[PDB]
Amino acid sequence: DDVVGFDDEAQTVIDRLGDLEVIPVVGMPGLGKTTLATKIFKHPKIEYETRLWLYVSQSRELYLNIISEKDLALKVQYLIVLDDVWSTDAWDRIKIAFPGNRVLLTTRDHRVARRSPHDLKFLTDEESWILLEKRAFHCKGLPLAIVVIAGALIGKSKTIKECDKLVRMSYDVLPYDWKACFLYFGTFPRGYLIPARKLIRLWIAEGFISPECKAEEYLNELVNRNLVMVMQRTVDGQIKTCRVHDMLYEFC
Ligand SMILES: Nc1ncnc2c1ncn2[C@@H]1O[C@H](COP(=O)(O)OP(=O)(O)O)[C@@H](O)[C@H]1O
Repeated sequence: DDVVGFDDEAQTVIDRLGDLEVIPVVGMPGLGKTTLATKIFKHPKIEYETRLWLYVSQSRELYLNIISEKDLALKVQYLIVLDDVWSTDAWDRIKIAFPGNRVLLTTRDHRVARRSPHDLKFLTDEESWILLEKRAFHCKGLPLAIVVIAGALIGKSKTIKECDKLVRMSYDVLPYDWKACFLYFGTFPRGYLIPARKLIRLWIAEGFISPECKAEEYLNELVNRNLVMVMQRTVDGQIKTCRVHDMLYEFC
């Protein structure tokens, strides 16, 4: 629950939630579409809608994850979130899954206009100050830009720094041992969900070096530097599934 400025923005999409609606959330990458959907998915809706997350991307086999296309269209038979849809043809074939039920949609494409698209707002100058203050201590409205800005120097003046170059600005302050592990996310598909334990054994074999213990600390710091997003946690090993943002992936 570390989200700012989306209290009034989520309610607007909640009032949107007459048998099956689309509800598309349009916005440039890094604006907070996945973050807003998480706030909406976990908003007090126990008495309203069940509730499962289905992450797709630019990549039919995701039907079975809770419990041959004919078998994939019969046993699928509420509110379910679609994380990232890239084209109209991707939704025009997956929609025949399970027809007061709704489906939440977030995407970066305005061409996916299916029924008025709710364009996500930008953080104001005051709400951006709150996000930067809490993400550094604990610029133009883009939350990803505010997130990438990692305070490596805590001096009396930080005016020396007043989206690729912002990633480079946090990339230049990374130690040499962390650069090879951060760029290794380019060897995986765009938006790939990498298991943390598997990624650690891959870093050891690649020569990025007890070794499995400090490799987690390399992953913890990259998350602390706000460069790697943790998707799933647990109680046996904490960080379970992680991924890198699509804008940070273009840099890798
Ligand atoms: N309202 C917000 N408050 C705090 N952090 C945010 C907010 N919106 C986005 N972020 C941060 O930006 C990063 C990437 O945003 P993301 O949800 O991927 O946007 P999109 O879904 O539009 O690509 C996330 O790690 C998240 O922490």
